[PDB]
Amino acid sequence: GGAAGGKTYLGWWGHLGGPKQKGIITYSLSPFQQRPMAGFFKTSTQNMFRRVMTEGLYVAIFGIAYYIYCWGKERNEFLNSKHGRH
Amino acid sequence: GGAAGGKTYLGWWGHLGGPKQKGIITYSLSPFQQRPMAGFFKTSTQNMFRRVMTEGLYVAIPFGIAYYIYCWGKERNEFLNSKHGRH
Amino acid sequence: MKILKSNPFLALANNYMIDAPEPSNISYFWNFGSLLACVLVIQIVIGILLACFYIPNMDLAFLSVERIVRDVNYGFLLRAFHANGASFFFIFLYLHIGRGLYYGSYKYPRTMTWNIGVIIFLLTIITAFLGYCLPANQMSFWGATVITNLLSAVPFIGDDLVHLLWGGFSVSNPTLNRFFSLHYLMPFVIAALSVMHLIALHTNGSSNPLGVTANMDRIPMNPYYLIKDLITIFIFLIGINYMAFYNPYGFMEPDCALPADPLKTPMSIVPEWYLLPFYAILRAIPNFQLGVIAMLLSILVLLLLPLLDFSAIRGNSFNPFGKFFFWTFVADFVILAWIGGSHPENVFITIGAIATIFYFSYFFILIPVYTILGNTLIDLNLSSIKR
Amino acid sequence: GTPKEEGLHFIQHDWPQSKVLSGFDHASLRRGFQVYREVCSACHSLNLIAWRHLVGVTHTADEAKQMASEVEYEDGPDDEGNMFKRPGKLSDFLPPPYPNVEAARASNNGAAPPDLSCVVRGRHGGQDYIYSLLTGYTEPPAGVEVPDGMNFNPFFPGTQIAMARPLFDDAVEFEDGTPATTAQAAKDVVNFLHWASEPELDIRKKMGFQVITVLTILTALSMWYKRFKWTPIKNRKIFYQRPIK
Amino acid sequence: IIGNWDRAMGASPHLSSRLSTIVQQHQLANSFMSFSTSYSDTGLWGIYLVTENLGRI
Amino acid sequence: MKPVSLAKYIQKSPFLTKLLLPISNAYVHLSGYRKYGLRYDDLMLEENDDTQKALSRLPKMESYDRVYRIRRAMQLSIENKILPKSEWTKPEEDYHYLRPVLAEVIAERKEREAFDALIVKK
Amino acid sequence: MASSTIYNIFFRRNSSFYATIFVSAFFAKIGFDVFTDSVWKRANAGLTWDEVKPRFLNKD
Ligand SMILES: COC1=C(OC)C(=O)C(C/C=C(/C)CC/C=C(\C)CC/C=C(\C)CC/C=C(\C)CC/C=C(\C)CC/C=C(\C)CC/C=C(/C)CC/C=C(\C)CC/C=C(\C)CCC=C(C)C)=C(C)C1=O
Ligand SMILES: CCCCCCCCCCCCCCCC(=O)OC[C@H](COP(=O)([O-])OCC[N+](C)(C)C)OC(=O)CCCCCCCCCCCCCCC
Ligand SMILES: CCCCCCCCCCCCCCCC(=O)OC[C@H](COP(=O)([O-])OCC[N+](C)(C)C)OC(=O)CCCCCCCCCCCCCCC
Ligand SMILES: CCCCCCCCCCCCCCCC(=O)OC[C@H](COP(=O)(O)OCCN)OC(=O)CCCCCCCCCCCCCCC
Ligand code: HEC
Ligand code: HEM
Ligand code: HEM
Repeated sequence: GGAAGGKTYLGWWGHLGGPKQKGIITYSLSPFQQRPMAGFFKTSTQNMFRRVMTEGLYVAIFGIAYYIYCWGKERNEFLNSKHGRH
Repeated sequence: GGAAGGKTYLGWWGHLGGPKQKGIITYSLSPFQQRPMAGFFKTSTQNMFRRVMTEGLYVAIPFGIAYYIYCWGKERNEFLNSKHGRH
Repeated sequence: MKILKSNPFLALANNYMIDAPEPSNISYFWNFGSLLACVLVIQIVIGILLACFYIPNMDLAFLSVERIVRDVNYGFLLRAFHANGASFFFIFLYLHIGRGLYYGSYKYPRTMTWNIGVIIFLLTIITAFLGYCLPANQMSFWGATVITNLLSAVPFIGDDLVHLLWGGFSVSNPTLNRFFSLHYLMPFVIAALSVMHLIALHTNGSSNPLGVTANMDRIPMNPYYLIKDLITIFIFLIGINYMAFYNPYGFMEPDCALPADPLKTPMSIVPEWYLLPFYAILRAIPNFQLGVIAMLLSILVLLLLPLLDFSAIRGNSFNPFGKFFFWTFVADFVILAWIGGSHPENVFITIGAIATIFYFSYFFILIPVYTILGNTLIDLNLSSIKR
Repeated sequence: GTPKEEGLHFIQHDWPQSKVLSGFDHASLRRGFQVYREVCSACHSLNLIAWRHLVGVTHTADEAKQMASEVEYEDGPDDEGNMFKRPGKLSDFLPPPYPNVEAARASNNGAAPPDLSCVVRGRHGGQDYIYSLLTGYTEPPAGVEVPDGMNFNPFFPGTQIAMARPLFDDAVEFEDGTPATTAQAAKDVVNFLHWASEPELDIRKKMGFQVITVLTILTALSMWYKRFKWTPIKNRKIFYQRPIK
Repeated sequence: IIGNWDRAMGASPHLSSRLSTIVQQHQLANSFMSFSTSYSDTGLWGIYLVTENLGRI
Repeated sequence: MKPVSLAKYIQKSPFLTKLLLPISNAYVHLSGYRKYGLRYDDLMLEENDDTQKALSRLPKMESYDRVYRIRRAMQLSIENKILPKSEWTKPEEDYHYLRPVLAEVIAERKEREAFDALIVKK
Repeated sequence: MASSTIYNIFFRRNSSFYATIFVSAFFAKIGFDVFTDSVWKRANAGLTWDEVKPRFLNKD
């Protein structure tokens, strides 16, 4: 109608631009039949434990930053004293 | 894209949504070969004269009546609040 | 055909808010854009309301603000909400930039969106300064005097630009008038650029944490992602209401409740907290022109990212080096902010210089090297598996 | 820099306004207002608190009107110009003790007594710093000296403040009969100054509680509904039947 | 009431069911039929649609 | 432009390969895409002409298997879980099913990248 | 009876749904006002102006 646009990667429903699919079966259930908050605490606890175990060290070693903060603050306070100017 | 737009009456180039045409030959020249300011004064004068003689009274009557009542109203309103008007 | 797909304006609404394919596994870090839009709307409304009681002049701005605080009906809510929302804006902006940086969203085909976002960030930073310089307290006066003097670093027409911006020879009535006039206009330009941001993004869609194509599985935005954003909205509301009703002057320094005395120089001349790292970068270099050049580059370097990532993978989900170095850079950023906030003492100068060096090294040396190393290691291990 | 030029750190206290739900102790507010009027209004200025700001907080309408009728103000031109005087009203600010900054500087050596309307919020420390400043006038230590007109106070930045010890024992006689000492009067006047800084504390703290409660309930409900609606996606089953040619 | 429809029907445009009217007017689908399969203590009640106008399902 | 991995340079010296093999094994274990069952070649970007052409020159079974793998990975990522320790991608199945086709396409494109620059030396 | 009547009355048409929402909001506002007023009044015991009036006013 309007014009033929450029080359994109989304299209719309039907022609989404994906590859040809074959032999895929998908099931589900109505939201009014499933019980919400079922298998929540167990799954959440297990996932949190796994995430803490695996990506923990990538963040923990905020480790030297706090130490350099503390050392810098302490040394700066010490140098601004009576015995620091000797 | 898609998005399945609605229905209009314009379209675009190539498919303008008009009836099918047939046997309509059209000729035109180049702007660098033709001459501007050629026959402008004569055609413009004739068109202006024809338009004045044709439309004419359509504008002449209401504006004239409005101006007449404007002048009469101003004159009468000036007279009435004067000395002799109130009496 | 239904009405929502036929009428022009309803189709415009539907194509962006109701029916729009999205990746089906985007995490909770994809909601910050809606929070940004809500905060911007709140700022626009609150500023429009506040402009009805503010007189932009040297001898009346502070008294007008005080009258707003203690005489206008529910004026404390207005002022506290404006200030706290302006503070939260930069927090959400930093989180948005972090999300865009961690998952490698600057790569094609979303470079134009990245550039538009960078421009929006610069405009927002400029808008923040004029907004905070309006009350004409001690820090506003002195910080404006210091910052607007940086325009003298340009070669030729050096102090002429400063005089033109000041509208005189010092911070006085005309510059406050200029700042109030400009602070009203910039948010509308920001909104227009946000519309451009969204229209540029919509042509290709959002990414996903995995980093692979999401064309195989998609769900419409209307029922699912319009309810996943409500939790974030309510959480942001509960965060901002506590600040507005129990600690309104939270991020606010003690020196911001006094009249602007042009004779007593304060002990420390610092800007608001969200602009501290750039101030530290500026103060790190002993030279003057180099300081402003580095300050500009610290924000302009985000445009060089797409041509600096030599990685076959798109993101840091499956990049062991990237996960480490990203948090290292975040810690360095926090250290830079802390150093910029405090006094320019003995050891702090060295710490700030080292932090600035690391900040400018991370974008220019570390990224290509570790991307190349990861690619090489993975390729070598895969090649040496059959034999 | 050096702590001598930075001032010793203030002392932390506990006040009724610090609690999450508590507001202001109004008897202390009235005592502090009396102390300010009778000991402070000679040199400092509070030209941001009107007489009508006190009715309902520390005084009633009749008491406030009677108190305000004593002072005198200028009341514009009349007939053939001229500048006359009138008795005070219920909508006038507290009378400043000095006309302009120059007179204030001239009277008190060369120091300008700062305005006290927003001094609690404009100092690093809050109520604690002011209270520790008022009750911190000690004899100078060994090796230090004080020039004439300069007093020693460690809490003041630089340990030299040009303000002679303002509060002394039994300076005021409180209406309720509280034994007026330096510490009690200092605490009461600090409370009154803090009220003068932010006079809307009670209402703000009152509405904040209800807002927080409503927001918490809404947040919990929103989380539950999000958990409910997203079920047909988080609980899918995908089976791959291999497409044998 | 719901009725059946098919594009090959001789009198497809003139059927007196609104669904048939809309589907034929907009060429939405090829055909559809209604069924009320019943059992001893249960049953089904629905429709069966076949189409090739992909994108307007 | 494009990834510039230099494994070919390293493989010339067997000393470096023998030294670096354990580090590469540890790095590939640490990257952790096998926990989702994906192959390494599913993570490369497909948004240019070369990759979009290469994906059209794959055998049908390979394309269907890739579609299933990506769908399963997305479904796993929706609910924040990983495959059990028995269904992880084994090293035997982690081969290069996309590199040769992309290399062929790039070679064809590079082939043309020369006739236009042709000059006559006389 | 049971839970069918509740659906039939309130959550059957959109109009009844909205009317119930608005009436419930109108009453919930008053309920929360009363609750917060009671909580605030019990929070401040002996440190309000109306409470401390008989310690200053009467002895004029
Ligand atoms: C698929 O992926 C994507 C998603 O992600 C996954 C998405 O999420 C989204 C979808 C969601 C978004 C993020 C999109 C939204 C974001 C934007 C488009 C950002 C742009 C934001 C704006 C343009 C802000 C606009 C705000 C404005 C205009 C503020 C103005 C407010 C008012 C006019 C009303 C308030 C009243 C005020 C301030 C005046 C004071 C109040 C009074 C009562 C006094 C005034 C009274 C009068 C003057 C009386 C006379 C009035 C008249 C007659 C005039 C009319 C009335 C007026 C007041 C004008 C998209 C697109 C997507 O791609
Ligand atoms: C005050 C702020 C909110 C003010 C109110 C804000 C909400 C305003 C209405 C919501 C937004 C407008 C509706 C948008 C969707 C729509 O168009 O519905 C119209 C439907 C028919 O739409 P359809 O499903 O596409 O079917 C027609 C398809 N044909 C046959 C044409 C091919 O036809 C219908 O059945 C209903 C038609 C009603 C049209 C809107 C009327 C305006 C609202 C009247 C007031 C309602 C009461 C309000 C009480 C609060
Ligand atoms: C400019 C006018 C504003 C706009 C003011 C009017 C617009 C309200 C904003 C939210 C709009 C949400 C639209 C959701 C679609 C919808 O309208 O469906 C109605 C739903 C229930 O729909 P249902 O889940 O499908 O169940 C109905 C079952 N039937 C009866 C059909 C058999 O029922 C609901 O959605 C109830 C939602 C809450 C309605 C109470 C009013 C609260 C919003 C007004 C006050 C807050 C305003 C916030 C503004 C930022
Ligand atoms: C801060 C203020 C925010 C608004 C305040 C809360 C508004 C009311 C929320 C309480 C009721 C929610 C409806 C329950 C579900 C329902 O009933 O309908 C379900 C509909 C989907 O329709 P469906 O057909 O699939 O439903 C199934 C069959 N009927 O989901 C919704 O509509 C979600 C409503 C949330 C409103 C939008 C929130 C997100 C805002 C994004 C901001 C984007 C930028 C904006 C820039 C200005
Ligand atoms: C005894 C009469 C009296 C005089 C004279 C007086 N004040 Fe002050 N005074 C203050 C506060 C608070 C400051 C601010 C100190 C600072 O800025 O560090 C101050 C500071 C001053 C200063 C400025 C000192 C400087 O170095 O700038 C002067 C001058 C001054 N007061 C004069 C609270 C009080 C209080 C308590 C209500 C009373 C009573 C008081 N003052 C009574 C008096
Ligand atoms: C992104 C948008 C905006 C941002 C980031 C912003 C930021 C700020 C900031 C930080 C202040 C300082 C307040 C303080 O220090 O107490 C301020 C003040 C002010 N702003 Fe905005 N603002 C925005 C939009 C607007 C708009 C749209 C208007 C007018 C329509 C406006 C009008 C004002 C006024 C009048 C003040 C002075 C009032 C005061 O300081 O109390 N602002 N702004
Ligand atoms: C008012 C300011 C802004 C608004 C309203 C806005 C709006 C949005 C929204 C709603 C999204 C979708 C959520 C998401 O994908 O994360 C988005 C995505 C994005 N934004 Fe912003 N944004 C703003 C600021 C910025 C800034 C400052 C930057 C960069 C410096 C930026 C860069 C991006 C990028 C790259 C994406 C795509 C992320 C992806 O597709 O994975 N935006 N923008």
